[PDB]
Amino acid sequence: ESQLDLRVQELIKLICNVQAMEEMMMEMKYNTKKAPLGKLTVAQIKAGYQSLKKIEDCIRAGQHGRALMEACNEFYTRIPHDFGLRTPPLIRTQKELSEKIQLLEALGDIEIAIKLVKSERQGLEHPLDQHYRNLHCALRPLDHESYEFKVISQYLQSTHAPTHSDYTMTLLDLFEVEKDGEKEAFREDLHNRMLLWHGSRMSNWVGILSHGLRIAPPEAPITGYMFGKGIYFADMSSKSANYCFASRLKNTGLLLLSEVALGQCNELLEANPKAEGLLQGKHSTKGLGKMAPSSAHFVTLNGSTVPLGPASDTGILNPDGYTLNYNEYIVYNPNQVRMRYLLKVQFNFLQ
Ligand SMILES: CCC(CC)N1CCN(C(=O)c2cc(Cn3c(=O)[nH]c(=O)c4ccccc43)ccc2F)CC1=O
Repeated sequence: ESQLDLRVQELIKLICNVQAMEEMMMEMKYNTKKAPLGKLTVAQIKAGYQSLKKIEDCIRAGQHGRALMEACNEFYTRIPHDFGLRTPPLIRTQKELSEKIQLLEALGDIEIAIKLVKSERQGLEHPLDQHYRNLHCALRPLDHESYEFKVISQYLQSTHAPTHSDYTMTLLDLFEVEKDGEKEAFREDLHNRMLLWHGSRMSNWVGILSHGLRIAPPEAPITGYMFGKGIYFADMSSKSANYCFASRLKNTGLLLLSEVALGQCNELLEANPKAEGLLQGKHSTKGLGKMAPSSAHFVTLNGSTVPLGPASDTGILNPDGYTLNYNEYIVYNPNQVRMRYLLKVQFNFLQ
């Protein structure tokens, strides 16, 4: 009938596509036929998180053996995987837990997406306008010659990590973001307000937009989060772009630039999942990397420090294989976040 800007319809179309959701889950080896995503419940997702913590309990307590296999057997029962020919493998490292956490994470935002897309069937509203309404989050496109588009494009290209050399990033569209209740709840008076990157999977963008960026649930095992249950940001565009998991086939992603009020940072050299306890007054955790932009080449876009620049070495040591190659910012309270811009990104793979 009558809708909205053609670039926003293309955004709503991309993120409300459940067919692509049904595929991303099979690439994570989730049996979508045994448990259709339509009949997804927060109770089953909670139950899977609990079983992951059970699995963690056996790992951290050295109780391998059967107690581990009994927990994986429970998790694999309530969260149906599809490896086809072989027995589903055990989960014996934090990498496997942190991978199952993403499955559950994505499986959570798919519940939110299907719930939202299954909402009002109003005859006086084109379907892409109902979804946009149920999002409760403004998405207004910016001119390609606008002040914001120019600095954000430089932010993307100037902070593409040298070690992420398999793709190039091309800004297809820039939307201004405003989630209802985010400005009014923001710690707008805290210092070190920075425009940082965050990237996630496609299925999660109805979640992050309608519900904001969120603290991990209580039922999740804390060993899957290298710095605690917080909202993770990067100052390197490609570091967040990697987390979009853009495919050679599906080479489109969404990057989010948010205002992050960090305040005083509790800078850590090596990951520590109990990092929130080490705050003790400080307002954020800064994962120190060996390569990052420099304070000289920074600018300020509409109130916030934009960490521009080519980026170089930081002098950061702790001789150990977990020396972050690039910096990592964590906040443990959604009030320190204000979603501000959204980028439609085209990944041009080079291999
Ligand atoms: C519970 C709801 C779901 C909804 C999707 N969720 C997930 C948790 N979460 C995070 O921020 C989070 C992200 C990562 C990985 N990581 C990423 O993915 N993108 C990035 O740019 C990024 C940049 C630097 C470092 C890590 C990054 C790890 C742990 C986290 F806690 C907020 C949230 O709301």
